[PDB]
Amino acid sequence: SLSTEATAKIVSEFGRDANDTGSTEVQVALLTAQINHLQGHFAEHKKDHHSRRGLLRMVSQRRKLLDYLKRKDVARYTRLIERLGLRR
Amino acid sequence: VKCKPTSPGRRHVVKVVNPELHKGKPFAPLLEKNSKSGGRNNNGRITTRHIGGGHKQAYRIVDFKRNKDGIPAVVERLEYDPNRSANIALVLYKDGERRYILAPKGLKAGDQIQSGVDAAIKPGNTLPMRNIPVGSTVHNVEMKPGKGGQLARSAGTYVQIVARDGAYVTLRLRSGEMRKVEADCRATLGEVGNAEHMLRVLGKAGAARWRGVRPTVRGTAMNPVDHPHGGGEGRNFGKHPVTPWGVQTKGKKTRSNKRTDKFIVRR
Amino acid sequence: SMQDPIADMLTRIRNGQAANKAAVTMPSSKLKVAIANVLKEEGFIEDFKVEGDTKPELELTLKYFQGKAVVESIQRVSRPGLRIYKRKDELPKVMAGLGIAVVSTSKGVMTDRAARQAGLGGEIICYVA
RNA sequence: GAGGGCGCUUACCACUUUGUGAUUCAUGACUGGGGUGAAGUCGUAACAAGGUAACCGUAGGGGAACCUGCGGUUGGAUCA
RNA sequence: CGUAAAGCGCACGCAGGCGGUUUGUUAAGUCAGAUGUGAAAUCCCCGGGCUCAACCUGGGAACUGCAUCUGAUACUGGCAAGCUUGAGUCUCGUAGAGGGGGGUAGAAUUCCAGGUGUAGCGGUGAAAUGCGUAGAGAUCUGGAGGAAUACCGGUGGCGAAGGCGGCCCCCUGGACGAAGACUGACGCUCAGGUGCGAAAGCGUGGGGAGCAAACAGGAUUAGAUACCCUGGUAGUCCACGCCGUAAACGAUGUCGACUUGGAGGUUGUGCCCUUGAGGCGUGGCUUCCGGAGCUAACGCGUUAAGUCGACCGCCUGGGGAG
RNA sequence: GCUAGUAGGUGGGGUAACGGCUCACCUAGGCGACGAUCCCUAGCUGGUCUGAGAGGAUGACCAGCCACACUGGAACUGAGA
RNA sequence: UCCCUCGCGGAUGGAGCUGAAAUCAGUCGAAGAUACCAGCUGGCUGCAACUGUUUAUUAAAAACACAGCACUGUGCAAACA
Repeated sequence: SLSTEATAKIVSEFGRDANDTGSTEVQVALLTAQINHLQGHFAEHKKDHHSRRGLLRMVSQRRKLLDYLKRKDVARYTRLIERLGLRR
Repeated sequence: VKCKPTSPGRRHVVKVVNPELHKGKPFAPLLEKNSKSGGRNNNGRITTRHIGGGHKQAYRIVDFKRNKDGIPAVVERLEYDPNRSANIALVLYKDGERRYILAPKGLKAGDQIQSGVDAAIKPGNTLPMRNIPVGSTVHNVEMKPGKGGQLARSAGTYVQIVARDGAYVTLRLRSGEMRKVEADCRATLGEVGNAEHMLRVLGKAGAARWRGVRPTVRGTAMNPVDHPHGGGEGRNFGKHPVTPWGVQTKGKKTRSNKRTDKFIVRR
Repeated sequence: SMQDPIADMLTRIRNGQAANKAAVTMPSSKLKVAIANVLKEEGFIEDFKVEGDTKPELELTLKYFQGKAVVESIQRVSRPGLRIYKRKDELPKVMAGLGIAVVSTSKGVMTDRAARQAGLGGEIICYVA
């Protein structure tokens, strides 16, 4: 999954306050990590599909969140997509 | 294929097929320890064992046995050596020395590499069979304790021991079935050479065959003289062995020294 | 429901009746209570109330004359993806007139007769017989 | 003299011509399967536990139904 | 659309369709009024003239529509600010044959070698082929190799489906509970699209014990291109790529809300002289019986085939023909 | 999948009039699964027949519209072809 | 002309020099890729995949070779010569 020293870490970097593990800015960013980190994992094994299903989940789930931001505060979207080097 | 990296495959443009090239060994041009190489197949007079020709050669290169011992080598760089498809690596010791070796699998970028009795059991250097576990994967052993012959054909070429055999003799060459060999001998222990290195097809004679050996094909060709079979209206009937060799298996190698190897089946 | 909150109201009412239940409960809504108000005057339901100034929950009381129940027919019509809007001269007449038909007008929620007596039309809601 | 008409010529274009495809309909030595019929030969595949439970997929084989292997199904009889 | 024809083999998801709750606002949908126009003639109602009728004819009705204007604001839609029960995040636990990689163990088979020992073994309904005096079978010792993991194993568990069973490690997915804390409708479905798919089969290269299409013997039989017996190749195993089908079945699409009960299984949690095996609740998943209802009947029956709502796939007589 | 006068823009030209209608030059666009292009068929409508209706099938006779006049093409005269 | 360690420096300036194609317009002959030079094209079928090789001096082929495939032998003082 992800390490606490990391999950509880990042939350305090995107949260517009403290311990706001809910904030999209947070949750969303929290997803990119476990995603990028897994890309190195999927680079190996490959055939491991049952794990990619979850990978794709968090991916689309992440997008479902990005669309939201755009539909709640245009700024915050473009203001976060950079800090995460998203869009590619 | 089935590993990394796959082997390119030229596309239909001018009757073209499989090639051969590595990931890379950055440089295109050798060191200096090498000879001049002979030339043809002929034996101070007559041809002898027909077939053999074509140009392009040179480059001798060397090292085997590995007399040197407990002195830490470092892989300088993998390198391509002619005629034999088993790469070569370079390697420098902690005293500016520089042998060559038969590039094992996992190598490249520096790495450990140590020889002599009692040394890291990875794919570093030779090691007396004695000081070796089961060696499901040893290397270019030696029928004698000092030499380095055996399977220098590294390219995928392996050898399996038998955990702990006594009497001081073991090993299991590929199709060589079983065969005992002095245990006071040493093996590189790595045992590799990349197999795919020998998984492409030359292509279309000429620029792939000719660049090595002549038309190793004669078939009947008829003419009852040039070969123990010929003439006929347009077919063969009978026996077709050159110099009553009897290509019907037969087998050879009888009596004399050696021949004290074992098992050897017949399918 | 999560998609058809109004259609659920009817179902919860009819499902309760069959089970000879006493009172039906479910999340409230402006339109819901509005509808529940009509059936009240129409004698289809005893009474009705709600609870929660932030978490409202409708409370209806089923009804029955004799061995059988009263509301022995309650179905929807103008549902999503297939809404229905009639005029002052198209409004339906449930059970030849006996049964009522809830219809939202520019004046508010009414019945087949109600809106007609007014001379206006609206989006049909459901048929109650 | 202007200007105009005929005139020659230039452009647009009908007819008409030549290659080359596309499509459609008719037809053909022979050939494949389908359908009827009158039921002939040859066996008995399935329906009973149909007499080796059957069927689906896939593969191979055989006069013919069909036989055999691998997986799934109950749309299997008897207390398996 | 369970069995009659009909749920795509399963997922994810773009477009599309649909959208929890509140207030304001808008007035597009919608509703009301009105103004145009909707040719006349047909049709219809009332009424006229040919002696009646057909027919002819006055006026109206209608022309269900399109537009424009003035309003109405419940519902749908748009905009603004919200709200939390939907959905999601965080924490901490729980169970699991979920997946990918690598190890490793024990039982058995076969084979190779050697010891003991001797005329049978093997097989069938019998038999025969086959193996045996070149010494089998049996027995015992050592070795090689491959495939699958008894017992636990269950009416069990996990997975979207297909499927997934020894023990160990590494990488990894989902499900569920509980105090909670957080986001704030961010959701449901989904043609096309992308991906996953039993077995058999295909390509390259490995491997190959057992089993076994083909094939070969023996037997059965009227025949026996079979069932049975003795052998046995592909294949079954591995890697990597392809093929996409199955009675890919619950023959029952996904999501949500309602609607009597009984007995049981498995897993979480709260609580109870927790003194106990234990007892009382409260969630997840799952068996069997069954009420209302539904059904052509069989039967389904809170895990519905009952009562409803949103979206998608599909059917329209049999053969010919997937 | 379709489309070079093709989609648009400047200009001059042209018509009773807007306009790629036209020509030169500039841009590289315009159409399409809300079905383009392509093939088969077809005059459209008020209406007619059937039908409880919705709907289905149609478009004789009468009337509004369109097109054609032996076939293919062209312009002349004129308010008008 | 501008600048600098510094110089066969750098930058800006664009004189002179050279110079194709296209597009309109006109013109000559019977003819303008005018001479030399410089693919004939297509349709059906056998054989061999294909480049290549061969009877110097009557056979260039469908024959030899070829890459690929398979069988078999060879444990290195290898088999084989």
